[PDB]
Amino acid sequence: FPNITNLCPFGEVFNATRFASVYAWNRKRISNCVADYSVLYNSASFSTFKCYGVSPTKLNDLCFTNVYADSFVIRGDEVRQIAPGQTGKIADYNYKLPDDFTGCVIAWNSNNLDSKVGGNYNYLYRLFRKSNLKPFERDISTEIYQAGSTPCNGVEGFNCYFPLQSYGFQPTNGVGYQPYRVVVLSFELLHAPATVCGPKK
Amino acid sequence: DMQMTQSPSSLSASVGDRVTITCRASQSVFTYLNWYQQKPGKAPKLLIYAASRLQSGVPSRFRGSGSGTDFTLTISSLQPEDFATYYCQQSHSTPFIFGPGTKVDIK
Amino acid sequence: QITLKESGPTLVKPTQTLTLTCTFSGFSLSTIGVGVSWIRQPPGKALDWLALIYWDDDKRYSPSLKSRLTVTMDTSKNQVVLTLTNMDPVDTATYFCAHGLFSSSDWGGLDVWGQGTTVT
Repeated sequence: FPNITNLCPFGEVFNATRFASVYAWNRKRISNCVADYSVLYNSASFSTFKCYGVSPTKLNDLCFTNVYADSFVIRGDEVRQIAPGQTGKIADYNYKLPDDFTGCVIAWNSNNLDSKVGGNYNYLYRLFRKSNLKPFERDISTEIYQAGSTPCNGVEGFNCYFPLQSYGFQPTNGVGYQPYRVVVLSFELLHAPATVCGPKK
Repeated sequence: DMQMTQSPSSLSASVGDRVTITCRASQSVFTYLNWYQQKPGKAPKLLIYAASRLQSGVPSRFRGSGSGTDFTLTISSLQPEDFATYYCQQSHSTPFIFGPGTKVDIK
Repeated sequence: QITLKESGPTLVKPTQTLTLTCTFSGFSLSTIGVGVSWIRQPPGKALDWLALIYWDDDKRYSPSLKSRLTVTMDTSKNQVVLTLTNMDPVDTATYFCAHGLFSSSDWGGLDVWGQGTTVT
């Protein structure tokens, strides 16, 4: 493995102060670093660490061409939608994972940070779209959605609606409606330059 | 909408008496309800953070109770300096409307 | 210094902005959970909750004034200013700015208040 010693900047991904709204989900090209995943996988911090196309035990031996770390805040009952072959308004219109995905979908309950007594509404999701997303498609587009045959002409009306709904996280909403921060660590395996590496000597 | 009312719009009382003040909150406010007292021309003083949660710097004769839609405040035995007007506040639904106030009368 | 605050002018004319200010000490209003809320009171009447600004610049207004009321801040001066845009004499009141705590651990207790200012 390469003559490199700098630890992965997972600190800038997980313990970041501000997370993206899922409709505008953030991405970081994690690269050129030694990524220890055991400190993540073994933590009690996370409420799920399920992985696809790889085993969380094994992957500390692996090396990859890059990690894309994607992150967003979603509802508790929407965490299930962040998985291959799933359906729902998040998977269809906000964040689509490919069938052949390989990676880990990490989530933890973040109600202590992402809710306020008067409700937090800064976290926002696309409720309406014409057609489902392609895998890792991302449209920040604010353009008003038209549901009917009647043209909307940029004014909200009886069959055309502003496409984004605020989640509304009050501290009281319960475990299913509380906010969860999600990180989707995605891998690609093929290429000759191994660029993010395990802690093997 | 949200609305907030208090039952004894004024209550006659005397020193040493038990007294109680009652708040009805239209929607479920859970425990996010506050109690304030005001002496005329002074700013209100917060007494209760949340139902049953007493402030520091407030004597043990003040306590409150309830949850959800109906809430109560109780003073176990009035000192004469406790005579004031009393306001509830809800701290959950985004306009933190106060109640109409309830004044205790020496009468 | 322990948490303390003050408020601005008192002279009013009707078709004018009230242009109040509030200024404070002992809290940053940038620490997570700190908020400051505006409460008015007509003389001998109920309290009337006007508005609240949180940390991270989230703003809330009383719905009946939302079209007619704005609040804004300066993280550097430790100031908040409220500008009700046009006084109708029902708006004559004492105005207060009160501190509180508003994060997930907190309860929205308006725990310390300024002495407030009359508006004529």
